[PDB]
Amino acid sequence: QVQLQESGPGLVKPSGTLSLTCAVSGGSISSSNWWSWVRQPPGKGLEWIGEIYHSGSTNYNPSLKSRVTISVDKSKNQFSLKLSSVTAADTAVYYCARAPPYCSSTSCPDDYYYYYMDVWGKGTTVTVSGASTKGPSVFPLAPSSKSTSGGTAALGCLVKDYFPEPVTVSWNSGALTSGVHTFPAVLQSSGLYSLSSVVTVPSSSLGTQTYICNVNHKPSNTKVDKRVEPK
Amino acid sequence: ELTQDPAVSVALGQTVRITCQGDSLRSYYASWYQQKPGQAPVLVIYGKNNRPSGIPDRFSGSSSGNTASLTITGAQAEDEADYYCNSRDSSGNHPVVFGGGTKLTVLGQPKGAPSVTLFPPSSEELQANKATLVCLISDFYPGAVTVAWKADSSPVKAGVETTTPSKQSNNKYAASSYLSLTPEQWKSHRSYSCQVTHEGSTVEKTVAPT
Repeated sequence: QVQLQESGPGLVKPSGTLSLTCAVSGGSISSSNWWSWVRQPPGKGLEWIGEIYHSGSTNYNPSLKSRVTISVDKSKNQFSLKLSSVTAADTAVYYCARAPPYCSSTSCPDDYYYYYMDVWGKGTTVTVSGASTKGPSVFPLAPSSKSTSGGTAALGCLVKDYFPEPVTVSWNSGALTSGVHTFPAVLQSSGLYSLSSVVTVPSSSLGTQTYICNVNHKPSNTKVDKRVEPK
Repeated sequence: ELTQDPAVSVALGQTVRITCQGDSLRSYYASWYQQKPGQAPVLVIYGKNNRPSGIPDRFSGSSSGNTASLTITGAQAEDEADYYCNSRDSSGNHPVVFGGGTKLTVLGQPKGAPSVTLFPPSSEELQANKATLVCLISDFYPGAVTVAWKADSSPVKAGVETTTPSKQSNNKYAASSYLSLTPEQWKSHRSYSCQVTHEGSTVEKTVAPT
């Protein structure tokens, strides 16, 4: 109840079946709530998919009713999502959330006509594509102090040619957070993604401190820890 | 189906009213969400005029008949985001419907020149018989920019990949451009240049093989 987390394939071939699961931690699935699924295609709005009760009753979006099935696994404190006959228009970021109970009648107390979703997951990216998963190649970007302020330098990591989205970057196992700027990816003409992550550090530390970028690419189950040293 | 305005603008310190219209709103209350680029939606209004903890009281909600309104009194820069209304349908088995969204622009924010950083290819990539030039652009406002590449003193135009501007956490914008070359091309020229132009002014950074 306190936290929800999605987990899925990341890539689905056309006409395949999207399969997702939301693990509920900190609370029980048998609560009087409607466990919901929401998606948002790239550059578009929010779209409600469906919901399920802890007894198994469901309610679906009429435009997706013919392709969706939402289940609840009381033995694992989870609820899942299935979406078949996928196409390119099903590429989106999918969220699991929790909605309150309500009344469809006309004589309930006032607090039964609200609707909202106050507990959300972190979301997961699913891209419907016929291409294959490609892990990243990480190269260091040696320090440069010309574009920064007095007594600082800029060093970074280049994450080249991966598919699909996304990748996350951290520095020194999260111990280095000030001055970090990860830029959004570029879609190269080859269909592969690439981005860079730069961090600003004191130029007086370039010879004494170790700088390592931690690149994580979940769709390929790959993690790289690249050391960045001066020229 | 709930209807919103696709774009609304407000000046710093003034009041704005975002409307949400739908026949279902006669039966169920309307909730509101705020979403900034690259983040998940955040609940700001449960319904009526009830807000979660952490939401500043400059946000307020109301509804009457078939319409609902989110009101932001005294808009600040951190209120620049998208806003979605959300409720429950009144027909059938009551599915959940969303509004199309409203992109809220805040006027009067300060301008800013782009900060440019250009990295040459690394020794590891060259040894792998590849070469990438990385031009990183950040902190420019407004979010329009043009990037041009130069081999020595000549335009190249081939092998260039540039991203569209995206909004940073400080409402300024960032972008990046990549030039892919062969190791032979990198060593057969004396320099390459990344030229970034913004609001009529240009910043030029140059790298050289060494």
